[PDB]
Amino acid sequence: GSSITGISPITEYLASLSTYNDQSITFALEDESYEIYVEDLKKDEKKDKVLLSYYESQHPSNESGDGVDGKMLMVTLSPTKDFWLHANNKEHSVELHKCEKPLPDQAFFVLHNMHSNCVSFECKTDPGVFIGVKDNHLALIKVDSSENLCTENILFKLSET
Repeated sequence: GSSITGISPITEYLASLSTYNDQSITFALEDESYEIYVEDLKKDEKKDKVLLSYYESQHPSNESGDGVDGKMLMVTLSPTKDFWLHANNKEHSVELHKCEKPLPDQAFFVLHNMHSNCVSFECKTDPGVFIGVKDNHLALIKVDSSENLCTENILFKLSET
């Protein structure tokens, strides 16, 4: 009856999101405001790191799914404590929100490989949508798996410091 809840975390580590344009995503947290903007890098300066975690989805056999030996690995990004990255379809943008322990489908983002070390975050509840820097902040970039392969804005980089 359910295949979303009841899972377990694979691995957790710190990693800052960096655009393919050699830029890092700055998460400014005010008294109660949430401002996000991408800043350009120059030297090896330890910027804001986001707590990323991996999650594996288990599909039922002999019923529905028909896997091909390669379950999609989801990922959760948390630059703060209880506030996680949630994809708001309202304005097609990602905002930090504090929800209960049972994280919704809008929390787990299916990670996908793009380049040698580049990665992209895909929406599990809304396939076809990938996280990415829109104008100058994080937003939901609607990109296809072929009709739009040339998209540097949807290219993320992880730094293991």
